[PDB]
Amino acid sequence: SPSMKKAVSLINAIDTGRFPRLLTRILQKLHLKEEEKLQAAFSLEKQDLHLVLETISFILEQAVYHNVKPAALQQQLENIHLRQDKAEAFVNTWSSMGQETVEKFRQRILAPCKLETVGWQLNLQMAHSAQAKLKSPQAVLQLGVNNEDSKSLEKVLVEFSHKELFDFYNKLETIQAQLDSLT
Amino acid sequence: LPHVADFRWRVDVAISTSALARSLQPSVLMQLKLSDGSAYRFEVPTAKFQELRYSVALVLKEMADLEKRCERRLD
Amino acid sequence: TAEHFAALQSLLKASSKDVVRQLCQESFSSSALGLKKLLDVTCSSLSVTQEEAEELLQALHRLTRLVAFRDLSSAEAILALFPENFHQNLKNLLTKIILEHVSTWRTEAQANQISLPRLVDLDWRVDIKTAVPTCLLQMKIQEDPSLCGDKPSISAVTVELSKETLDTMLDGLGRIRDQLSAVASK
Amino acid sequence: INQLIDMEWKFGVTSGSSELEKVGSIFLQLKLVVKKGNQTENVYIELTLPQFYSFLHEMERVRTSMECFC
Repeated sequence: SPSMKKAVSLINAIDTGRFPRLLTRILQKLHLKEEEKLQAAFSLEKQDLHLVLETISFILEQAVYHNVKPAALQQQLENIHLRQDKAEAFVNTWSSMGQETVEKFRQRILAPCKLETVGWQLNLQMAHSAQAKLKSPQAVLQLGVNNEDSKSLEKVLVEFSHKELFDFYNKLETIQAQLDSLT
Repeated sequence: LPHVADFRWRVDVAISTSALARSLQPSVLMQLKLSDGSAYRFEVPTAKFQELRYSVALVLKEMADLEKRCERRLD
Repeated sequence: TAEHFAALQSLLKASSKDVVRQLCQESFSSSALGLKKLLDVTCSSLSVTQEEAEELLQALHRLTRLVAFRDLSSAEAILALFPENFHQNLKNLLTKIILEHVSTWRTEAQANQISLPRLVDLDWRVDIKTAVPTCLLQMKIQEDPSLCGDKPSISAVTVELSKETLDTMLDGLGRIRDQLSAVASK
Repeated sequence: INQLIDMEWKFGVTSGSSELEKVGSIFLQLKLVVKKGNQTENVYIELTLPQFYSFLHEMERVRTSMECFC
């Protein structure tokens, strides 16, 4: 990893007391995608600082992709000439937030539109008379379709009679039968 | 306010992704077409599907109760 | 439902086995809201009313879609759907015709199952710019007519790949074919 | 025009749908990240495995044709 050679020296020299705070921040960044404060604290110019950030991210992104065990991560770290004291910080940080980090990447949808909010309300009409008209309730469904490309919700409204919502329920029960066949 | 004209799905399990070698995490793809001629396609995580499925169960129970109470209202 | 089974007996007015065969195929493939376009010619077929004919086509549509859905591949499993008092020679005819199409019908539905927008055609060119090579990657995407709106279903995308980005893409297409091997390891 | 900058994909199998109870079909979805004129776009595509291998095979043909220069 001839490119890594530069980063291994830069990271080893970084202040170990400041190192866990930055790792947590990059993990927070990874579930999706201030510089001046880092430039002053770590004494690196913008282009130089970025190589460290890119290297840490690449390490974490590789670690998440393979779901590496703590012993497996340190086995790779010890082979690339990183000093153990930095490896101890990586392994500690990974051992705690690891599975939850992987789960978000395991949960993150590719497609643009994802259902975010589900809201129901029910609407009723009332018959004190002998027969004004024997008339049903009807439900309406709020779907919050997150266009995650934008983070703009389409709040979509669909209305059901009891005569319809039961048919829709049988389809959801069919989906559940399929989804339970995955066991 | 539109009623559902058609409702359609497929149940998928994602085996691998650009950032995870072996995810095995399922999702339900939904497509609605509606009585106003609108249509929507969206992906529903399993947690959000259980919410939707449970919500429909409540609203069916209320509707069937209030419908039954109207027979008590004729009596 | 009982109304469906009552409607299916209308096939006993049919003129050929093919009339039953073709009505089964057409009842499955046209969408549930779309069956209506043959109603008068269907009426003339069997000499039935338009309202009877719609329930007939819906009866076949529900029957054929349910058979396709469950992949019913034995006669007893199909015959078990029918009542004791339901015309035997009609149900044998329907059962045969179902088994003649169930593989085809099940495939036709899997070709029109929902998806994200689907690649339908693909083309590429290499082209030297004022000097350095570039690739003009040309894709035709087909979106569902229900959902694109009044825009066309088929939309063309054209992408410049440079040599550098082409390597990043083939690295990705690499990992995919690798992932497509490592399934169910260990 | 439309210079690619990044790519993502989801690879999986379809357990079932509205029309078929058990399906077992296999699909590749791609997300292509594109730019023109300093604004990004995402392009979304779904592929069968035949279409993946043909997409791979053809993009390999491009690589042979591009490395041929300098």
